[PDB]
Amino acid sequence: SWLTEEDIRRWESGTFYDSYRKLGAHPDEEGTWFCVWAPHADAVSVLGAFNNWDPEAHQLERYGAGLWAGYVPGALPGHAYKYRIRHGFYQADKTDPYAFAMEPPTGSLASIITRLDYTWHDDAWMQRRKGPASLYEPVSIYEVHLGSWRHKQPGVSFSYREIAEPLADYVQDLGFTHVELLPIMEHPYYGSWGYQVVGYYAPTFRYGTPQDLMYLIDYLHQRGIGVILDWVPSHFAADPQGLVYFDGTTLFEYDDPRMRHHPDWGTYVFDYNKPGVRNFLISNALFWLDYYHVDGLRVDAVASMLYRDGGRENLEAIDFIKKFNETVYLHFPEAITIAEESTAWPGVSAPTYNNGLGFLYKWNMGWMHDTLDYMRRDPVHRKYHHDTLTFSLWYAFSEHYILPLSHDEVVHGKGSLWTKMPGDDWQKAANLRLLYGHMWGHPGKKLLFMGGEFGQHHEWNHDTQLEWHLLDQPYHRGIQAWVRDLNHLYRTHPALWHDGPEGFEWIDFNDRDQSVICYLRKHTDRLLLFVLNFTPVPREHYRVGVPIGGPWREVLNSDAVAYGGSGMGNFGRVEAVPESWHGRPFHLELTLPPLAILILEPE
Amino acid sequence: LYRDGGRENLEAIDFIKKFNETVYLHFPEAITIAEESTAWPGVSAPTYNNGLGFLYKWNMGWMHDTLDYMRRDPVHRKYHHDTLTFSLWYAFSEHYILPLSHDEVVHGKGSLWTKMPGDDWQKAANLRLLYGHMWGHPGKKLLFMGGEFGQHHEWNHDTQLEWHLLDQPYHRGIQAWVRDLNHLYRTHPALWHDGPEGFEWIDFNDRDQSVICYLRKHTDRLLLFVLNFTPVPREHYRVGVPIGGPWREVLNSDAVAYGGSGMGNFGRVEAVPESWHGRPFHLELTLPPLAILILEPES
Amino acid sequence: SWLTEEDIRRWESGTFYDSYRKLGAHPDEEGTWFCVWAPHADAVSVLGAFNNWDPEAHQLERYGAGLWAGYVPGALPGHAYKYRIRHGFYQADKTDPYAFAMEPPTGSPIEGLASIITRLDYTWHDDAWMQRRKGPASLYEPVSIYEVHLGSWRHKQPGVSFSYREIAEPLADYVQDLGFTHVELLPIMEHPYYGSWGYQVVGYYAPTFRYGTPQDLMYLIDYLHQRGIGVILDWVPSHFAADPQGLVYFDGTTLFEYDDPRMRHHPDWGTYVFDYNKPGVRNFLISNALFWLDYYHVDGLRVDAVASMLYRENLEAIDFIKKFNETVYLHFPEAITIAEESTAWPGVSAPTYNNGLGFLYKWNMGWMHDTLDYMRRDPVHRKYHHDTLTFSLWYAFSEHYILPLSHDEVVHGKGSLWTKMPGDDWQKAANLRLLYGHMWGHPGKKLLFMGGEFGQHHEWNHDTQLEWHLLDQPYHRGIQAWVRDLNHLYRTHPALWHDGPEGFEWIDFNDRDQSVICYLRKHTDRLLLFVLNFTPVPREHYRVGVPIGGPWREVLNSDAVAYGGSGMGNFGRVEAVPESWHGRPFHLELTLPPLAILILEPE
Repeated sequence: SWLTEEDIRRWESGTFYDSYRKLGAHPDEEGTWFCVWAPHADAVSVLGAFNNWDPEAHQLERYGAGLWAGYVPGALPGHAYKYRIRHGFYQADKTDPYAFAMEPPTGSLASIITRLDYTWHDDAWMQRRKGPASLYEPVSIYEVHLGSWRHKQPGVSFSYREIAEPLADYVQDLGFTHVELLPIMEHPYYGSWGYQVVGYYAPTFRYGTPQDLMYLIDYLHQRGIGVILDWVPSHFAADPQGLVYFDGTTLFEYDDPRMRHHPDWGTYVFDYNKPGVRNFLISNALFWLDYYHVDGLRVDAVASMLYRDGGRENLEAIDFIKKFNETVYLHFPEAITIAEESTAWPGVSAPTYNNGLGFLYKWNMGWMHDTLDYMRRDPVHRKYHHDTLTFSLWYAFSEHYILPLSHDEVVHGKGSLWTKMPGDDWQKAANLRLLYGHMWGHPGKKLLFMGGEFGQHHEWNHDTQLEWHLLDQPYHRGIQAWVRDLNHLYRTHPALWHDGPEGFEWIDFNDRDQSVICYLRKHTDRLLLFVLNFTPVPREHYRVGVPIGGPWREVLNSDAVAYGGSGMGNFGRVEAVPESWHGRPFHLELTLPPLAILILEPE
Repeated sequence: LYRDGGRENLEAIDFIKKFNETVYLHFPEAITIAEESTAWPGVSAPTYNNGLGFLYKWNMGWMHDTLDYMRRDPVHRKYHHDTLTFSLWYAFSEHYILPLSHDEVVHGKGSLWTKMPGDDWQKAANLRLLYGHMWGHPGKKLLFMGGEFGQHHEWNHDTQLEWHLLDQPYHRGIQAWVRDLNHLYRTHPALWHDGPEGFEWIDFNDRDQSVICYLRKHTDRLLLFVLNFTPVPREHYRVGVPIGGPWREVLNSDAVAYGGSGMGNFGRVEAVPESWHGRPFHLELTLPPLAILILEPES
Repeated sequence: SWLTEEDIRRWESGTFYDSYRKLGAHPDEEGTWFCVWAPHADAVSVLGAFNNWDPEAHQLERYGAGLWAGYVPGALPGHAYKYRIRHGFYQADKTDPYAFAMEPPTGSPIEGLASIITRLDYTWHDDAWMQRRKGPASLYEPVSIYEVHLGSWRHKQPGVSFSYREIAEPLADYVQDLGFTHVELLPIMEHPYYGSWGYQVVGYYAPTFRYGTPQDLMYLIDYLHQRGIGVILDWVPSHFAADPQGLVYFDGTTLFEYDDPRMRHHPDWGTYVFDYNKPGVRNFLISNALFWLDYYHVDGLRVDAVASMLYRENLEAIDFIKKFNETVYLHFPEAITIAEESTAWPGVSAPTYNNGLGFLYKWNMGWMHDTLDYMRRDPVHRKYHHDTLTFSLWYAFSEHYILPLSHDEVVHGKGSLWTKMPGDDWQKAANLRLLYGHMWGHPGKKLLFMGGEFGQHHEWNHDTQLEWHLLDQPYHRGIQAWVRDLNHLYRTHPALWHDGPEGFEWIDFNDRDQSVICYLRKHTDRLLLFVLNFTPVPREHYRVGVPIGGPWREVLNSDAVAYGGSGMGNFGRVEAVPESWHGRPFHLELTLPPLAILILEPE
C-alpha cells in the first residue's frame, strides 16, 4: 500500500484536500510511486526512460474510487514521464494532472518527477500575516506578469531568483504591501498570460524550478512583501495531452451534454458536481498555500462559475466556491481570498454562514468603470457627468472591496491608463495623479497593474517589457513619486485603513459646476481631509468646511512640482476660520491647484 | 428622478430634497415615504449624505421576489430557494417598509388570495405564511384593504370589500392571524429594530425541504422563525438556537384558531445541548404544513 | 504508389471531392490500403488484429499535402483497425475519419466504435427511380416528407430497433399507406451517443452500426426507391462530435477545428466547429455530401443549424456552403438540398449567382412558430391574435419553403403536438386536423415528424417506439386517416404544387371575432377553396366569395365522422349565388363545422 483504505474513503467524499501527497509523482530512494485518478480506464501505465517508454513494463493497479497506483523502481528525480491510459479500444498519452514540475521536451511539456524539498527563511513573516485582520490594515497590491516586468535582453525574461532582488526593491521603494502574480501555474500559450492552465500543481518552467519560485516567495516574504497568486478554478486548458477527456470520457468535464456547453469556456469548465474535481481543485488551493506559503489567492471570472448562462445559477459551483473558501480559512486562518465577480452577486466578500461566497475581498469593478468613465471625459464635460463621480460611495460599503486598476483595463485597444487620460501631456499627467490620489482616498483597498505608476503610454504587452525609458522623462517620474507618497501616507495614517462607512464622511459633493468634491476620512480621533479639483481652472478663496478648528496641514499636493505640477500650493499651515461652511462649525479657505488633490491633516 | 447631459432630472432631484428638508424643518416628527421601483440609492438617507431625504422607502424588491416565490407551486419552491433567502442582502440598504398594496391586487394581477397556489385550505395557509414572513422579515409593515381577510377578487373601487367572507372560517382566521401578528409586533421590541444587528440567520440550506430559519433580536430579547413552505409536515426537525433552556412557541400559523391543521408544539420546548447549525443548543420541533412558527425563550 | 501526383495536387487545392476513392481503408483481396490525413504528425501507423496490434509493424509513409499512406498484407474486411499517431512527446489512438463502417467490438451499449475494413460493393436495382427522379424541378411537384428516427420508429422487440433491411418493408408499407413522397432520416452517420439522435457525428462516411451493415442501408434506400419513396438524409456539416479518439485534435494539433484560439469560441458548439478555411476540411466535408448521394443513392441532404455556420459573419463558412451547393448540383442535377436557418438570413433558397446560399429549400420556422403559438391559445382568445395566423402569408414567398413540424418541436417539455392543442380530447383532435389541414393548404412543401400523424400523446422518446397502441382509439386513427386523405389531395390536385405568389389568393381575413379564414389555391384553370373555423362554435349561412360561379363540391371536411368529427358539412353539391361577396362576383353559403377545415373544388 501506497494508499490507505481510509484515504480512498476520503476520496469518495471529496474531503481529501491533502490529495497532493497521495497523487502525482512521489520519489523515494529506490524509485518513485505514481498515482493517478482515472476511474473509467481499463488500464493505466507510466512510461519513461526508466523503463524504455514501454507500457507493459509498469502498469498501475486500480484501488478504490478509480485511483491507480504503482511503484517503479529506478524512477528518479529529473526523469520525464507520461501516463498511457487505455479506455477500451483506444489508448492515449496524458500528462500528470498532479505533476509538481513540467518541462518542455522541445524547449519551446512533459511531466517531471520532482522533489519539493525546501527550507524556509520566512518564519517571522508567517507569524505576523494579517489575513482577515488585514481589513483594518493597509493593502496596496502591485499586479505583475513576471515575464513582462523586467527583461535581461529583448525577449528574455527574468528568472525567479533573479527578479526577486530587483522586484522586491521596486515594490519596497513604492511602499506596496503585496504583489499579485498573474497565474504562475504551467500554461502552454504564454500569450494567455497564464489563464489557460495545464499544470495546476506545477509552477511555470520559464522562470525556473519549483525551488526557484519557492525562494522568490522566501525573499519577498523576508523583505516584508506579500504574494497573492491568481487562480483559475473556473476553467481548464483546451490542449488534449492535458486534462481534456482524461480517462477517455468526461472526467473534469460535465458528463451531461447540456451542462457542458458554456459561454466563454465550453466543455472546459470543471464539473464541480464530481467529488474528484472538488478534491483536485480544493487540494490545489491548499497546495499553493502550503508548499509555497502563498498569502493569497485571487479568483477571476467568478460570475462564469456562478451562472450557467430549474435554476440558471450553478449550485454545484456555488457550493464549491463556498467550501473552497471554508477550507482555506479553517486550514489557514491568515490566508487571503479575493474574488473578481462582474455581477452584483451579493455577499461575495460575505461569510458562508451568512449565505455569502466567503471571500475576504471583491474587486470593485463598479468603481473602476465609473472612475475611468468619468475621467475619460473632458473637464468641461465632467460637470454634466459629476454625479457618476460622487455616487461611487453609494456602493462603496456593500462588500469588502479592493479598488482595482488591472492589466485587462490596459489591453485590447482600451489604452494605457495614461492614454485614457484627457488633454495635453501635462493635463494627462495631472489627471492620472488625480486618479490615483482619489483612489487612495476612496474607501477600499488598492491594486495597481505594472506601468500605471510611471504612466507608461504603451498598452501592456507580454512579449515586451514596460517602457522604463519613460522613467527618465519627468512627468512619468513625477507620477511614480506621487504613487509612492500616497502609499507612504497609506502605510502611516490609520484613517485610510478602515474602509467602513465609519471611516468616510462627506464634506461637500454639490460643487457640480467646477467639479469639486470634498470628503473626510476618519478613524477614531484621527482625521484626513480630501479636496479634489477635477477641472484645470485653479480656484482661490475656495472654502471647505471642517469639523475641527485650529492649525491644519497640507499633507500632500498633487500639483507640488515634485510630481510635475504648476507647483501651485497653499504652502502654509491653514488655520480653520470659525465661520460655518458646508454645515460644519469651521471652514478652511484654500487654493485649489489645477487638476490637483489636496490632502489636509490637523496639527 | 429620471426624464428617460444625463437622464436624471436634477430639477426633480433638488425638488425632492428641498421637499424633505422643508417638511422635517417645519414638522420634525412628520414622516415621508417614497415608492421608487428603480434602484436609486439612499432614498431613505439624509440629503446631507446625498440622499433624497425620505424617512422610509417601500421595499418593492422584497414584495416582487417574495410574491413570485409564493405564487410558484410548493413542489417547485425547491428550485427557487435562492429567491426567498436572497431578499435579505437588500433588506438593509434603506430604512424599508415591506409593502402589499392596491397596485398588487388590480388589473388582473389578482388578489393575494388568488395569488396563492393550491387548494382552498392551502391558499389560506400560504397567505397566512406570507404575512408571518412579512412581519418576521426586517422592515415596517404595510397591508392594503381586504388582504387581511384574504378576499377573493382584485380590489374593485366602485364597490365594497367582501365583508361577507368574514363568516367563512378560512377568512375570519387570516384576519385573526393578522391581529395576533400585529399584537406580537407591538409588544416585542425584538421586531422594532430593522437593522442588521436586529436579524441573524439560523439556517438557509434546507432547500429541498424548503425550510428557512432566522432570528430577530434586540439585546436580551430573541424571536425565532421557522418557516415550512411545503404541505409536508416535518417531524423531529432540529433548529439551532443561541441560548438553551425553556422555549415556548408564541405563534403557530397552523393553529386551529386561524383555520389551520392544528399541528404544532403545545408543551414546553426545552433546548437540547447538542450543537446544530453552528449553534450551542438546538430545538427538535414539529413544523406544520405551510406554517410559520414564532418562538420565544421563557423568562 | 497509392497516391498519384494529381491526387495530392487536388487535396492541396481543396478540390478532391471524390477523396473517399483514396482516403480511409480500401480493401484488396491480398491486403488493405490505408490513407489518413494528419499533416502535423511525426509518425502514423495502422494497428489491427492483422499485426498483433503492434504499432511499429506498419508505419504509414508521409506523402505530400500532409497525406499518409501504407499497404498492409493480411488486413482483410471485417478486421478492426485504429491509427496510432505520434505528436512529438505524445501518442494517441484515433479512429478513421473516412471509415466506411464502425462497430463496437464490445457489443456493449456504451462502447468505443472501432473502424472496420469494409467493402462497399452493392448492385443497385433502383434504375427507374433515378432515371425519373427530379430534384430542383420538384419545386412544381408535390413534396410530402415523413421525418423518421429509425431506432425510435418501431421496435421489433422491446428495446430492439429494426434492421435497415427489417424496417424496409414495414416503413415503405406505412409511408405508402399515408401517402408521403419522401422520408427524412435523422442523421444515420455513425454517432457515439444514441441520445444525440445522430447530430454528434464521428464517422461521417460510415452508416451507424445500430441498424446493420452499409449494404443493409443501401438496400433500404434501394427498396424505398422501387416502392416510389424518396430518401432525404440529415447531414451535419456544422459541427463534429467531441469524442477523444475522433476528429478532435487529429494530428495532435488543430486540424478540423479552427487553428486560431479566439475564433474557436463558439456559442452553439465551440472548439468543435469545422475550419472551412482549410482546403482539407473543405475536401472532407464536400466529398462526404457527394459520397452519400453517390454510394447510397440518396435523394436529398438537409443541413441543420445553418445560423451557427453563417455567424461567429463567417465568409469561409458561407463560401463553403455556396461551393457545397454548387458542387452538389454540378455532380447530381436532381439532388435536393434543404437548410434550416433560424435567422432571417435572406436568400437561403436562392441560387449562388444571385448572392444566395444555394439550397433548394428552407425550413419555414416562421410559419411553424406563429401557427403553433396561435393554436396553443384557446378559441376564446384566438379572436385577439388573428394577425398571427394571417400574417404568415407576408412571409410565405421569400424562399422556397417546406412548412415544418419536427422532432425538435415535440421534445424537451415543448409537448407533443397533441399536447399543445387546447381543450378536451375531441377538441384537441379537431384542432390538430385543422392545423394539418391549414399546413397542407398553406403554400409550401410539407414535413411531418413521426407520431404527429396519429397525434401521439407523449413527447418523442428516442429510447422507445411511438405509442402505436394509441392507434386503437377513434381520435388517433382518424387524424391518421385525415392525414392520408390530405396527402391524397396533395398528390393529385396540382393547385397545391405551385407555392408561388401566383398560387395563392386571399378570399377573406377580417373575420377576427369568429376567427375564420378563407383563402384560395390556384394553378391555371384549377382551383381549391379553403374555409377554416378556429372556434368550436359552428357557423351556418356563412357566405364566402368565389371567383367562379356554378356547382362546387366539398372534397374534404376535417369534421367528417370518418375523421372523428361531429359530422357537420355542406352535403354534396354547393351552387354559387350570383351576388357579390368579399369583392367577388359569386359566393357559397356554407355551414362551417366546429374547429374544422373545408376544402372545396369547383365541379
